[PDB]
Amino acid sequence: TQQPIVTGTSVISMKYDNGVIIAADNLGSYGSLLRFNGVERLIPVGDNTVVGISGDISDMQHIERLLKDLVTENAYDNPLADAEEALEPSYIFEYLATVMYQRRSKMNPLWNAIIVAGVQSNGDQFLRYVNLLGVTYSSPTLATGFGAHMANPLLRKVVDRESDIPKTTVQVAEEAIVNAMRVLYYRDARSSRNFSLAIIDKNTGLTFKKNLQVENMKWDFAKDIKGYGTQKI
Amino acid sequence: TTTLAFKFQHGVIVAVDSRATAGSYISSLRMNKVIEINPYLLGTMSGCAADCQYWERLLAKECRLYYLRNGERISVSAASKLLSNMMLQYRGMGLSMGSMICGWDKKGPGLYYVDDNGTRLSGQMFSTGSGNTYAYGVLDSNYKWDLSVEDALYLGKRSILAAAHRDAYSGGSVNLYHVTEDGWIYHGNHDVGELFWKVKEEEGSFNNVIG
Amino acid sequence: SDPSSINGGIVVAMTGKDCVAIACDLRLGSQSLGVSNKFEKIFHYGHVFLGITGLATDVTTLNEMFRYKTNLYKLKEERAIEPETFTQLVSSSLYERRFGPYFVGPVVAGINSKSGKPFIAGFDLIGCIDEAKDFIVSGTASDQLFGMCESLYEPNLEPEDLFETISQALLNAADRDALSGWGAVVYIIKKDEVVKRYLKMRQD
Amino acid sequence: MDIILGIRVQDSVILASSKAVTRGISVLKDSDDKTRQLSPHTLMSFAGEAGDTVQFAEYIQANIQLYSIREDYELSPQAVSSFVRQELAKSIRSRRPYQVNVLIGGYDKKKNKPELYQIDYLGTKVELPYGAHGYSGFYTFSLLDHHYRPDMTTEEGLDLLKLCVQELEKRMPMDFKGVIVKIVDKDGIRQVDDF
Amino acid sequence: MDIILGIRVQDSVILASSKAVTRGISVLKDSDDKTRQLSPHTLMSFAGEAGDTVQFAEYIQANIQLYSIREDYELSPQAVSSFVRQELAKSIRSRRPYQVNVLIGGYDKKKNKPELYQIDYLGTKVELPYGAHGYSGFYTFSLLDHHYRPDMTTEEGLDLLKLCVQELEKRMPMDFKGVIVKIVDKDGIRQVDDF
Amino acid sequence: TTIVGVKFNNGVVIAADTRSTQGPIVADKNCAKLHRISPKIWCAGAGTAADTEAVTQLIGSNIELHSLYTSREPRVVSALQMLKQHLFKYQGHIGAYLIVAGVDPTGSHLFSIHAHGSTDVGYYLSLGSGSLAAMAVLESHWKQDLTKEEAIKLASDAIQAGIWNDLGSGSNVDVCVMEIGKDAEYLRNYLTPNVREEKQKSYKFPRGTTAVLKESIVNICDIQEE
Amino acid sequence: TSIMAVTFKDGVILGADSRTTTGAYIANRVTDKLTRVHDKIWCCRSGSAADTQAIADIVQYHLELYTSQYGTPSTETAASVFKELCYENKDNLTAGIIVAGYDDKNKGEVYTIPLGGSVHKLPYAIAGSGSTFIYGYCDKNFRENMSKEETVDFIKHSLSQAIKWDGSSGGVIRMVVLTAAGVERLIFYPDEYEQL
Amino acid sequence: TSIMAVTFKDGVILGADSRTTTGAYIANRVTDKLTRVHDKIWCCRSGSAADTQAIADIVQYHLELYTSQYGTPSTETAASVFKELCYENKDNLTAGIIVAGYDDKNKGEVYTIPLGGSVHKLPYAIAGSGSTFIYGYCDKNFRENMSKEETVDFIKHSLSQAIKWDGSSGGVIRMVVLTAAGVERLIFYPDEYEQL
Amino acid sequence: QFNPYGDNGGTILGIAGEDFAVLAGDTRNITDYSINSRYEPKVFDCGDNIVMSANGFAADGDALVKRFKNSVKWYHFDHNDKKLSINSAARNIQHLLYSRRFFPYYVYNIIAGLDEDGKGAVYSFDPVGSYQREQCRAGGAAASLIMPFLDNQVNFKNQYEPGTNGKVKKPLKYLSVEEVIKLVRDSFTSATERHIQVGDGLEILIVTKDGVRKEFYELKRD
Ligand SMILES: *[C@@]([C])([C][O])[C@](*)(=O)[C]([C]C1=[C][C]=[C][C]=[C]1)[N]C(=O)[C]([C]C1=[C][N]C2=C1[C]=[C][C]=[C]2)[N]C(=O)[C]([C])[N]C(=O)C1=C([C])C2=C([C]1)[C]=[C][C]=[C]2
Ligand SMILES: [Mg+2]
Ligand SMILES: [Mg+2]
Ligand SMILES: [Mg+2]
Ligand SMILES: [Mg+2]
Repeated sequence: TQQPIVTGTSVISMKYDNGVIIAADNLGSYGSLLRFNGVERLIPVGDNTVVGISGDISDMQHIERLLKDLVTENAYDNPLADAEEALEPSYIFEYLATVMYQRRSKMNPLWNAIIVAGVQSNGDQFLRYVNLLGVTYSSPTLATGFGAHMANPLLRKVVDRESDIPKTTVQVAEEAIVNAMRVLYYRDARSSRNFSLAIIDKNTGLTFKKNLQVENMKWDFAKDIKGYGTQKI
Repeated sequence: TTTLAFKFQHGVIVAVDSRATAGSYISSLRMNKVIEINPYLLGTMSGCAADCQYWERLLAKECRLYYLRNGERISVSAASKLLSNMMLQYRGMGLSMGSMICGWDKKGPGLYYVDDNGTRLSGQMFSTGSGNTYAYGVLDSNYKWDLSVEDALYLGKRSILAAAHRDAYSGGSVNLYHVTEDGWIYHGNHDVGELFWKVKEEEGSFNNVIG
Repeated sequence: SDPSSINGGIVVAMTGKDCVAIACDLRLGSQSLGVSNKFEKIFHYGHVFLGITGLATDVTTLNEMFRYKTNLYKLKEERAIEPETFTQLVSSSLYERRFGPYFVGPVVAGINSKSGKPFIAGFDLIGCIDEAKDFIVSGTASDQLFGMCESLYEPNLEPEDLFETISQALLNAADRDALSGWGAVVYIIKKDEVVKRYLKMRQD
Repeated sequence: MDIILGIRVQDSVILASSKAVTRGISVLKDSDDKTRQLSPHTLMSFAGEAGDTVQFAEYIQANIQLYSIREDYELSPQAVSSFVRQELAKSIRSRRPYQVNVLIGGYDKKKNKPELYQIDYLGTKVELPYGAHGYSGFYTFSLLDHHYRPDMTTEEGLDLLKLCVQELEKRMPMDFKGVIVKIVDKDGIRQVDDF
Repeated sequence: MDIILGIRVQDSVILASSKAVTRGISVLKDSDDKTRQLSPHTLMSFAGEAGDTVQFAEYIQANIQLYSIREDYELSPQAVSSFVRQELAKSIRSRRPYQVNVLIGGYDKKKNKPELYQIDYLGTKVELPYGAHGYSGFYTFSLLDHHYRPDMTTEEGLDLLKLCVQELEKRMPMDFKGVIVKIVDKDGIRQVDDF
Repeated sequence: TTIVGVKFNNGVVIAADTRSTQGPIVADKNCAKLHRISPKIWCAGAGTAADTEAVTQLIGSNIELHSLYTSREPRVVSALQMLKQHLFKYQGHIGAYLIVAGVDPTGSHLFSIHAHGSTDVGYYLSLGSGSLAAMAVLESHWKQDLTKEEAIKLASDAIQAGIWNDLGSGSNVDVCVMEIGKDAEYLRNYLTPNVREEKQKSYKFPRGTTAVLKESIVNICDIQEE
Repeated sequence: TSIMAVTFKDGVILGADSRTTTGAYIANRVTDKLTRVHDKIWCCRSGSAADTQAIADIVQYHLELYTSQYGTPSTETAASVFKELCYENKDNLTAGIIVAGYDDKNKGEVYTIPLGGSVHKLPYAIAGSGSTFIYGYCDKNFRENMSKEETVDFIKHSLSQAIKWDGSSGGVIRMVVLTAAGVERLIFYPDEYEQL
Repeated sequence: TSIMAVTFKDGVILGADSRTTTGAYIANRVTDKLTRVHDKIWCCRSGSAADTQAIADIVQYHLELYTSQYGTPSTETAASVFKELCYENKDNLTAGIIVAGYDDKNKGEVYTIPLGGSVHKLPYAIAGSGSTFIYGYCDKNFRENMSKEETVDFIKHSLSQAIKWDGSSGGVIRMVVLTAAGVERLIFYPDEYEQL
Repeated sequence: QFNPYGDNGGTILGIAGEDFAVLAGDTRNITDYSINSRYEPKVFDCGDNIVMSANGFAADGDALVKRFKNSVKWYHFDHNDKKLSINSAARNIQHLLYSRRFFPYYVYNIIAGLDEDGKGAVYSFDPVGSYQREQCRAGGAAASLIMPFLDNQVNFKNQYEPGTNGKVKKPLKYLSVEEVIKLVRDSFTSATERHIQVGDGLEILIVTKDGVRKEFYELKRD
């Protein structure tokens, strides 16, 4: 049993017609202190999977190392390590899910919420969630922390059920994700303007975008707001 | 729950209710609270349902192995003691079990009360569960050694009915058993709803209740 | 310990076609112990019916209180109180004890003598009104009653059909609750006749 | 205190109340009368927290006696029971509630009927053919459910009461030092000196 | 369990132990024998937490019986009491201590003397002319202090023991359902079937 | 509960869902959370349901008497001030979280108020368990100089977000529009996207199915003449 | 919250962020924490919003009544009314208030009233959860008798850093300028102050 | 405690105060918080003195043994050994460590290891109870590729403010300069840094 | 302090027919007042004509099902591809649950299939391993809403024959698969109305001698 110290906030994601998108901000908070501003919380595994992690950063760095070691171990005595016997998103997720549930069962959890986004060998989209309790679920949209409360409602307006996935393009999906990240910046006190975004497409592969910023923000209406009720000046 | 068991001239009667509760919610209307360890051994269940089922079924394994090793049926005294020693291994770990081990052996009919503390008592008459007080009232005033099989079966049945009526956590149906030297004999499942109205009319009891 | 579940009990009310029904169990207990099988939880002030579940002392106390208030209402107004008006009186009376409340779940049922419109309503212990068209439930088997009412109920039922629906809703909910049962009563209410039926049920 | 029982038969009400009073680990008294006559045809037995019981009973007694003198008339058992219930219901929301449970046995001279009322410290009133407070009912109600008839004589009521006390004496871990039994009927209140 | 008494007279040791066994609010048994014969001339009565008492007593019994067979010799009461004390003193610092209090009554055949040892669950041993555990001594020791002589007969010891039980039955709030009395002397152990 | 308030060109609009709960159980599927303080001042409340009603009725009563005393139409700032001072006095023990909106001779107003007595000003607000789902919609689509029709759409869209994505919110959408120089229009059940489907079976019983012991006529009439 | 008040040559300037949180949720991102108790006596509020609003409302009432009887009150007098409320009700309040005002006689004055209800007259004051991160910056960069433009830059840079490090602070930077000329409201948006 | 490490053109400089408290009592006013784990790899310690001393001693042992087998270890390697200890024993430790070292290949590097056992490579780092008060100052005044004298002034001014506001910090300002030239120890007394 | 348990909501329902059995469950997965997924399968085909659902804490539910599926695999290996009978599966599951008596699988488990005589069978478990064969059982969040309805409409409780007035009960006539599915759909539609954790979708697994068939139905998404 522990308590999280340095933490990362929401990770948000969604499926679209040819793949998946995942995003997360670059902040490492120390309680209310916005301590670290250059933290990458999306971690690619090969060219077909991106693991997005929220929660305790020391535990994230530990998981990051397990995944790096997983790639190394899979290549051992494996001539098809960069082909048929390469790591799949489903393999990577189930490994993490196994670890998370074992750790909670020893009453010593990895204090995280993880989303594994990727594309399988057969082109199928993979998107599944796992957390410190070992709880797993899948959905056309997935989000952690505040993202679950604010991002999912916006993303579910684009992909409300399974049949909406083929009708959703990458431009529309990315637009929805970027808008959601702006909304979180407005309303999440533990968020930052700077974020990273990753797209895993079955045709164009893995596109990893760094140093993105929330833009087109509305603040002008603030000038007119005065007092808390009766004050006019 | 309410359970009872008593020795008499023609063996031992065993009667239990069938209710199961999860708080104030009645989770089960008909649960089997007797276990048939062997043709001559019975076990009642009160407390945690899982604990009762697991450990008494494990007792049956151990009583069965006794027969294979010794070519002979285990005594009620020895069977009850094996169970009490199991309870003593998980001492203070939070098991909740109250059972009566009923049977017939070379000493005649045998009846032993056993609980999670490891308590093991020999006796003529026992009753366990939330409604045992109501059952004891009927048993104590109507029990004799000189009871007939027919009257004894009714006493245990009527004693459960008494508890099922008053105790909120007892009811559903009554399961009856009669243990002889030729083995135990099941005497059926009796719905309390139907049994109550029947007894009220025939016996004249429960006058305060309207029907 | 929980005052709302010491004595046990349930009340349910339904609307029908030009009629209403309200029913209750008869049990009163001290937790596991059954004490009385004649503790009726439904009262009437003129043509307005009130069912109350929860702590028995408060049930008794509130009946005596609403009898007090409706009798004065009648002397001054020179007419019997109506269900809509009584509902507001109950809500008002409960909220005046906001920080030391009666541990009850009241249910109002009746027909407006002028409009002829059937009316039911429920409250929380603090006075929040639930003016439902279909049905109202209260008591230790409220979850059970919600399931039964929601599946068995259909609108515009005739009195003799409504009777069967509400009775089965109560009976089967009570049979899945340890703290409810020991008898049951059903009131069938029409604009100028009221029938009261005691049901036969299992006594465990 | 602990055990108080009550039974209403054909033409009377019988109340049985334990004699023991305990303080610490010592039984200070084994002949205590846990009852007060409220009026010539109304008796109230009581059980609860030490000190509160007698104070409450005597306070009720004073109020009913005051009423009797003022009106030159005896209140019905029903009226007395309702007065007592209200006082307890008033008490439960007080700063320091009175922790007293009572049985009220009375003979209504107007209706020519015996009446038994059970009231707990919360103000929970019920009219019953037989009643008890605390754990007493757990042992005794099964016997009463079986043997009780409404046309029983006073003698049959006493015999059924003996059976209840015997069951209590067998299955309770508590030594309550026997009971004092009192009968309430048309002729008033009397004590059974041999029980 | 509750009350266990012991008294050492001229030529014997007398142990009296209650018969009641309670579970919840119900007395399950009123004929329970709270004692084990450790050897032909050594008897141990016991009282404490449910289940632990019998398990401890039977474990001690097995060890002493094992010793008797191995050496073809009966250990002195003093030796047995010391063995029992050590087991309890060992137990009190265990993960889960055995909550058992005992009286050991034995007749030493070598010295031709009766001996009574009182040992509590902590492993606190004392040799006494008379002893008790729990609250039993609070009621009885004043009588024993007054009436006890070391030259008393077995019959006089039983009469003084009756007086102790009568005092317990009067002033305890607890119904312990009488006592089983056993005598330990040169001829061995026997039970007084009428008490 | 999900509630919103949105300002527009010539007025203000509020909206709410219609679900009330007892823990995980739905007590009322068509609750009315839009309350009237005065004809053109409406509020909507989350939290303890009895508190939001009681405090709304009380202030509304005192507002009416104030309006009569001053021969003037009630102002939203008056309701706001009277509410917060009442709630502050009870130090959060009255669990009323409200969105207050209205029009008066001063103009159109929109306030939020919390149970401890703090008030806020805004062009768009949201309260309740579905506030975050609704605010995400408001932050995505709200703009300056909205029309009446755009604001109603934004408001109901924000409530829908709560209905679908928040378990504490559900059923229907209620709306009230308060425009300057007009009567306020209360649009009860403006949207009805959660109608129960037809059941597969009818559970109407045969007459006589239920066992009966006694029957009796209940005398509800008064004592009769002659 | 990040609030500050700074005296300068021509008077005094109050400054504040606009973020109000309920845990990690931003309940209001455009809050006005600069509140008027008199024409040229304003305050900055920190702590419980319910408590600080109730206090400022009561103070505004006292100063309106003071003015009707005795004329325009001093900034010291306004701070005393705040103090009397904060001190005597310290067990039931959580309020950290900075009082700032302009007289023609006394010019620009600043009083800070922390949790206990003590009063401290200062050249400048900082308060709120974000103030901790700028104690060093403000101490190093503050000078007496600065110009209006220098003082605006000082507050802007200071609150910029407080917002940068404190998650409980953010949004826009509001400012109120109190001089003989009158009362000027200022606002500065993220795209301006973030790039400093 | 107030500690910091800053990279610059020629290498890296560690800085720290010298105050150790037991509540409000100053148990040691001349503490040396700059501790050597290798020739040119030093660390700054914050948190439990027992925990941080025990860790630094173990790390020093690991790096001495590393050196005997594999040659001079990198600063990254040293930070990894600190991390592995702080992370795997996080439930029983209270240690906030800043690691700083000089290579000829990698030059000056700084790693900070806060409570949880996470690692963060930075241009400069601040830690300890007094660091809170200089987040704004350090962010505004830090530049990359400063000179030795510029960096010494930056640390001196920064820790001066931390000491000024934090009661848990104080005494002298110790510094350690890590370059190709070697290892230089510096000290600055109150009469020097207080008047800044 | 770390709480190793959680509540993922959901509700399940098992009904045993004369020569068939059904195991139904909603597809909604939740924490507190949020929806995790509108379609997260909860009822699984475990092989050997056995279906299973572990309702409550999803992590423990997935672990148990995973372990039972594994137990079926090793039963084939160890006992010459013998079919695991429903009664044998039930007893095996008891021992899987009780292996964690002191750190329980926080789930209410139900299995369904056919007995060795070809008749419909449902077995139901508590978190610690008490089990028993039943005709009808609802489990999970809205179990208390559904069970009384099933007592009334499946076992005809409190129902008597008109004209007799309580003297003669309604006879216990058997139900067809089409009749059972109607009662299942109405149970979940009613539960969805009054329980906030129930909704989104309903998935039913029907078991006959021919095999395991699936049926899906939409539920209200509010
Ligand atoms: C009386 C009904 C009440 O105590 C009786 O003791 C029964 C005994 C019993 C024995 C064997 C089988 C069934 C019942 N006890 C229970 O019903 C117990 C009481 C209890 C609840 N918690 C608890 C208890 C006792 C001691 C410690 C803690 N109830 C249970 O064990 C609960 C947990 N079980 C169930 O509600 C369910 C069971 C069993 C079951 C369920 C639910 C579903 C499907 C199959 C079995
Ligand atoms: Mg019962
Ligand atoms: Mg001793
Ligand atoms: Mg200092
Ligand atoms: Mg919803």
